[PDB]
Amino acid sequence: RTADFRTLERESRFINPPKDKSAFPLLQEAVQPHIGSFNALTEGPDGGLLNLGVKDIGEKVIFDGKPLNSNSGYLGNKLSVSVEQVSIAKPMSNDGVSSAVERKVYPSESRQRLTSYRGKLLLKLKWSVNNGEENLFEVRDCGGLPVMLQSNRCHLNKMSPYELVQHKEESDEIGGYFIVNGIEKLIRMLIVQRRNHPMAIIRPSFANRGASYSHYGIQIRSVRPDQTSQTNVLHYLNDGQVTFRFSWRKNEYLVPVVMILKALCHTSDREIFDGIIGNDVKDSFLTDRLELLLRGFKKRYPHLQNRTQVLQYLGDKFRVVFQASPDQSDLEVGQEVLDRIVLVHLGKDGSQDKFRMLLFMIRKLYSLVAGECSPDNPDATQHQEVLLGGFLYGMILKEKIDEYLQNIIAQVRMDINRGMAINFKDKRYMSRVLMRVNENIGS
Amino acid sequence: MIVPVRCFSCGKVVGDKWESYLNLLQEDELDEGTALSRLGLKRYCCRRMILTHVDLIEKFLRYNPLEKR
Amino acid sequence: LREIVMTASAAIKTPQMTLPIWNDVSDEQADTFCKSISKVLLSEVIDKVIVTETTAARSYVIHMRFFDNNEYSEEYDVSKEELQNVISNQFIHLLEAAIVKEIKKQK
Amino acid sequence: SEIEIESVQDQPSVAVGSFFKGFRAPSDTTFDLYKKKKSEKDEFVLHGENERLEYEGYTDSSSQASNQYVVGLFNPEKKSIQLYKAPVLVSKVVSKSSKNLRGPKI
Amino acid sequence: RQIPHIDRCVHPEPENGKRVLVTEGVNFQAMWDQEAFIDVDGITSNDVAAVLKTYG
Amino acid sequence: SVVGSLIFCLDCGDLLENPNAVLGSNVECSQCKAIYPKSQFSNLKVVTTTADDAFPSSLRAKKSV
Amino acid sequence: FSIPDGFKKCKHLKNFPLNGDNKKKAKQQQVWLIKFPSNVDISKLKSLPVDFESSTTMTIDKHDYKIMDDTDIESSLTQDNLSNMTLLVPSESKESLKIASTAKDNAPLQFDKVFSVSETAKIPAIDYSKVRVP
Amino acid sequence: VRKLLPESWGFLCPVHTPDGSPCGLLNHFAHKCRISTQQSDVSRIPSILYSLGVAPASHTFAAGPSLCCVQIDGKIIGWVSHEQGKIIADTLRYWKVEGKTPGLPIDLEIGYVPPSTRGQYPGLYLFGGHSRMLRPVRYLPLDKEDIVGPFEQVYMNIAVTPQEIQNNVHTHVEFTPTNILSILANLTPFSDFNQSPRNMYQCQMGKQTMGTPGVALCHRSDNKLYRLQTGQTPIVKANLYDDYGMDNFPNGFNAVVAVISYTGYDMDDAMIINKSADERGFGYGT
Amino acid sequence: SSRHGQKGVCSRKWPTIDMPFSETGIQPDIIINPHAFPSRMTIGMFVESLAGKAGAL
Amino acid sequence: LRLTAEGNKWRTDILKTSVDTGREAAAEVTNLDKDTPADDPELLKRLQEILRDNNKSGILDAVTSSKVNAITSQVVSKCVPDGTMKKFPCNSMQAMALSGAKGSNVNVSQIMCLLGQQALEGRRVPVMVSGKTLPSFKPYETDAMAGGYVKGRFYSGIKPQEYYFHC
Amino acid sequence: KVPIPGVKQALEKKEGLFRKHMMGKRVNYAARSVISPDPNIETNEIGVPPV
Amino acid sequence: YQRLRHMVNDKFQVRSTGPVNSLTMQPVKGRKRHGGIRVGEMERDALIGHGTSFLLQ
RNA sequence: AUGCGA
Ligand SMILES: [Zn+2]
Ligand SMILES: [Zn+2]
Repeated sequence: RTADFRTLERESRFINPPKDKSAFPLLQEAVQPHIGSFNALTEGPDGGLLNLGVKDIGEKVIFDGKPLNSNSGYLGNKLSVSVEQVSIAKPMSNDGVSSAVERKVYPSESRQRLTSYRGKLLLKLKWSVNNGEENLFEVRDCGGLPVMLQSNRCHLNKMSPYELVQHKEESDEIGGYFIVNGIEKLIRMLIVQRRNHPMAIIRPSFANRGASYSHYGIQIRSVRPDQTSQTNVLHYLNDGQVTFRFSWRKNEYLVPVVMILKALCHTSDREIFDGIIGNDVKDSFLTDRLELLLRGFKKRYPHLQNRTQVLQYLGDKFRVVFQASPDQSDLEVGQEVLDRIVLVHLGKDGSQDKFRMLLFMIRKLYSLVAGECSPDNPDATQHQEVLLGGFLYGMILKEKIDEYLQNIIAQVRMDINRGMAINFKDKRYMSRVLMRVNENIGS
Repeated sequence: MIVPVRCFSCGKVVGDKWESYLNLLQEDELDEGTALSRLGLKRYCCRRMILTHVDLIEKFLRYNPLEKR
Repeated sequence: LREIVMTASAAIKTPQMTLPIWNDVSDEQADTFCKSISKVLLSEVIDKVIVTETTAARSYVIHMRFFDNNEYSEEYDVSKEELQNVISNQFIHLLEAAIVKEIKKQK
Repeated sequence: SEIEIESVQDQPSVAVGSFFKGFRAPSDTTFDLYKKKKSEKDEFVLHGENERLEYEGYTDSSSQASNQYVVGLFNPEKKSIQLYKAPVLVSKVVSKSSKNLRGPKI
Repeated sequence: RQIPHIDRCVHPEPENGKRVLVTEGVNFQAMWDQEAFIDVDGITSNDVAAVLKTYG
Repeated sequence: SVVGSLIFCLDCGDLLENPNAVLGSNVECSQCKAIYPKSQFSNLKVVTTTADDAFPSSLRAKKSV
Repeated sequence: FSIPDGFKKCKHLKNFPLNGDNKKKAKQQQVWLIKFPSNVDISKLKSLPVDFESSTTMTIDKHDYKIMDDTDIESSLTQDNLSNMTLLVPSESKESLKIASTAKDNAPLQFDKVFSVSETAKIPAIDYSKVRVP
Repeated sequence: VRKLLPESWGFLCPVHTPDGSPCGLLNHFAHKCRISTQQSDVSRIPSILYSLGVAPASHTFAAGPSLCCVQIDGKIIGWVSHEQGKIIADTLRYWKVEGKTPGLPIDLEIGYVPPSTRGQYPGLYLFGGHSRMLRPVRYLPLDKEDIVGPFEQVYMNIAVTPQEIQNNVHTHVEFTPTNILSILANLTPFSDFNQSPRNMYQCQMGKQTMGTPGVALCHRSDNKLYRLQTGQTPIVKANLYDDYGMDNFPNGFNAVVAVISYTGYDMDDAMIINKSADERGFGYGT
Repeated sequence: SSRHGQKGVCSRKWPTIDMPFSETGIQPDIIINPHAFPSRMTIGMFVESLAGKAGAL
Repeated sequence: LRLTAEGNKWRTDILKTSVDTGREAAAEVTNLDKDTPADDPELLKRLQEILRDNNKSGILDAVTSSKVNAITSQVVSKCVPDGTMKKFPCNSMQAMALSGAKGSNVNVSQIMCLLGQQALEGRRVPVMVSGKTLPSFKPYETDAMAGGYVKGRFYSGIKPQEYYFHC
Repeated sequence: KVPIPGVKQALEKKEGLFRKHMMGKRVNYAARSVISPDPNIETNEIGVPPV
Repeated sequence: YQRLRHMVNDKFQVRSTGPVNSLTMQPVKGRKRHGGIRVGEMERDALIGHGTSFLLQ
């Protein structure tokens, strides 16, 4: 009597399956990290991860070259396109189109038919004209997004075993996978750097970036509420210079860290010094490297005298690449860059908090350089977290809606660059443009 | 799938002894050992045949596509 | 085996040369010779280096506090006179060249 | 051995201000106090100006709401403290040179 | 003190053969001056190229 | 303020141009306008040292146990 | 300026008897800074066990507390004025705050003692005899 | 990268690993591991920390390896002494296992990193966000469950069983050491009696085993299925065989085995079956 | 394969008459060579044999 | 596979001696006086100095390894052929290794005596940066087991802390 | 972006038409099968299944 | 005991005649294509080792 | 090409 057979209990469960709660709650809890992950893209805080993502993509502005005959360099042609909400519907199929009675579509059907198990993806498009002169809402259907089984978007999410058997399913079907063309696929979980925490790494690639690079460096993987990531690296140059690495359009970019410091918040050099060394006034090692950093920045850019000028230099120097154009001034492009690159885990208006953390990363980097602390291990489980398949889903969706809006803007650019036949105000134009880009993101 | 007809190792027909064995575990509140002793499965090849069985057919049969549900 | 057969590399990773020592060669003589051939870097004898940079030229007072004379004399079989010759001839010339190189780095 | 408390003053009077290491300001520099009577508590704001710069300081409301600063003056001989609630204000100093900008584009 | 190409001379325990000293570097010409302790006729090395250049 | 070999503007906290390089007997801040090469002049010195790592050796190993 | 309309001007201040019992370097007076969780009502105190020097544990509404006192951070016996924890002294309800001092030396003053009220916690010991059953 | 690290204890299985190229790359979560899918109560944590003696980062004005940095999700909220670092970490763990601090979710991960000579850089890095790997262990001071993540575990003394609890050292104990094994590794009986790589080849065989894939097979249309009809429940099993219900999907059969070289066809890796047994349907599959 | 990762192909389908029979009147289902265990150290399989035998009886 | 009551008596009695071996070697490589307390603060600081150095840690591993391997050699040489519950012929497990049909005296000692010291890339168990080789081990544990020496055997099983090292 | 290979790519690398179809080839009159033991055949023979 | 899905017994294949790739006229690939097993480079080396040059041809 | 059997 230690592992006794559950014989009558089992055979009873085989003959008369549970009608209220599956047994073996570990069996459902084992795939909980998948299903739960997919539920967080449709329900949760604010509206779920996906609605935060579309709230973070913001706007895509385009100016029809508002002729008007400031009206010749201020155009007077603003078109702000965005996405307010994103809705996902449970699988349905209506035949002959509309004029039919709709039926719920079950996984058994997708498997028997050897087809995907799609849910209609809808997203509330916002067509804002002249910054507010005219607002247009449109719910656009973006094709069938494959829904995860037993998730908050599959009909089997809440079915009792008895109902599950009544729907031709494995009385215990865990789910968490996708029926795509009838083939069951799951998204493999991945081990990625632990978010939001500076990891001190010595890497010979860091020396491989070029001259004056040391091995030492800091890597923080900032992840936004919507779970999209942005890796930020600090490098200690052999010269004492510290450079800040980031990646945009999967291209890498280096900026002096003292620039992102003077750019985040208005401060004195003595405020950065106190931020870094503090009470530690006795580190000749750190006092001198920091004198090289601050004095060196004062050397390169003697005319960046205040934070605003610095912001203008960053927006002005990246305006060609952040695709924000005349639609923004170099101050706006600069601040939008800061908010979009530097420690995005701290969020908008976290620029003092981003300042404090960035100084903490510089200090950690000098503690690594001196050798007063050990380096961390990227491959230790200590320093790692798990990218859940559903989260990859939300990130790739966010990117697809960003591209979809980029495609609208491209379509307006082509139409206006070959005809300029019609104004941003026409509802006809909304239907026409929307009908000329491809919106089947489900496919 | 379904209670085997015979014990693989020995050869004694066992397929007749399933339902009574299950009755003996329910109705008589017996224990699996004594139930198998009263069934005459006095060898472990036989003992294990019925003792370990998993009559999965009851789970299969609820999937019968030839009747409305 | 790859380092030999595959590449015939003229740069072994661990190049060694075996030296047979005469039957007459004492074990103590052998340890003396082992010290006598091994390289001794200047770093290997330095205990502490204090640089007091004062700046109205930019003054660098470089203080090299070595081990005890007998300490490096019993680990590396070298004298204070050899330290004089090496510092006064080699070390300074190389550091002064590196400082000039750092001026080029400045400009 | 414990120090006794003599008096407590609960209404705004004295303030405390964080600055750069070296702040000294003119022999006459003046500090404007503000009181944004917001619901339960009054988040404060300090503002001053000088011949070149202007210094503005404010409270970290999310840390202010979870911790509150008190300053008192003790006499060893009278064993008495005059207690004063004082806001700690993280102040930044902008100059006249810090108020110039470039064109809105290249 | 540096003999070109030679780093360290160590005193490993003798085994299955004559007493020897194993150096961590290869420089025959330099051991040629040390003949009063080393039977030069019995020098050997793991460096094939250096042997080819010196001993043929 | 002077720290180590850095001297910050006393009024504005800017790391003002080093007194050693001014073209006057009195420099000023690039943020404010304070007088310094003229006032107190500093005697900038740092006792810099080795990290007690650059110099591995058997003798250091005999100093570590 | 008088910005964020959500703010009001000041109208009520109180004189600071900085010198009614001060004497230049002769009165050993002190000013202290103490950090108080909002959960405590300072006005409901009567004395302060700051005199405990280090063992400044304190009990406020049957709650047990520890008062951390530190010299560091701003009273270091190392540098001249290691603090940016400026004292801003008023004068009248119709005057703006002033930099603390003890005479007209354009020199800021520090807090003689800095204290911090820290919330204590039960942290009960492990019952080894109950847990380590074989 | 493939080296099995001790950090993975309780999070990744030490035996659920493929054999070949992927070895060490394709880990498997422990049967008791969880993944955070939300984030909570980060907003109330600053208030309690401030009450516990954390100096506000605007007010602290100090930074260094000489001081503990309290951070929440990579938001530096304050600074304290390393001593107060440890007092905060432990009293915080007490308020976590207690039920009196609703701004403090049980599943918060409290990363304490003590001061260490050339060690990991000190601090009190709390984490509450998603994708954290979290596992239950039994907290002894309240004899109640506590969720620990892989970051804090490194510096935590978790006794493996109650009788090995060392005085004044282990602050938690495993609920069961099976919590460090994956599902299939627990399904393997007496897995602690075999050479490790034989247990790993056991995971690959049982994982490659022809069994019962489902029971709705008349309503699937796989390119291939292998379904054993004569399936049985092991006499010898882990209790997780019942707790995970694997008896719903039996993958084998109980055979009378003689460990005997006798026939001359059982060498190295080859085994003999009874003919009459196969004729009676033994291991019969479709 | 057993639950011990000791996999083997069936070399032959031995006649029941040719199998060895115990004094209990049975002939085994499977015969595994003993010399496989000394390299693998699959002694968990030995214990599973003696536990399944006890538990069947 | 069984030993006698005698063979288990010798096996357990010899295996009682590794408890000194762990710290005794830790204080040899640390270069501190004999019987130095397992909780001397200087011992812990010296051992952290060793942890931060890969070479010094290599010396500590190699010396602890040689000593506990000397305990293994003792255990097998005492038990094994003399202490088995049934001998030679009467013992097929010994027969296969000794004839060399299959197995080795190493395998036979791993079943009947002890597993012994696990190694990786040529040395003892990895240690976390906290100074711990497993969560259950206090930082810098000088116990031989904490380095990965498994006293348990396949015939009587291995403790879970030991299963993680043999894994 | 995945440009159709030319004759230089067709001839070289792992394949090298020379390596994949010249230095080694598929062959006729050949079979592949899982091997099974048998002590009753000669040590110089191979038991061929009647297929 | 568990039955592995890999009945590699069934994976046997023999080809004495079949299709050939048009670019080589050599046996096509794959069991299901009735393709022919590869005599690889190492098997070529081995046949040269044996002196079996008429077998290698 | 991915996974995988030997
Ligand atoms: Zn039978
Ligand atoms: Zn200035």
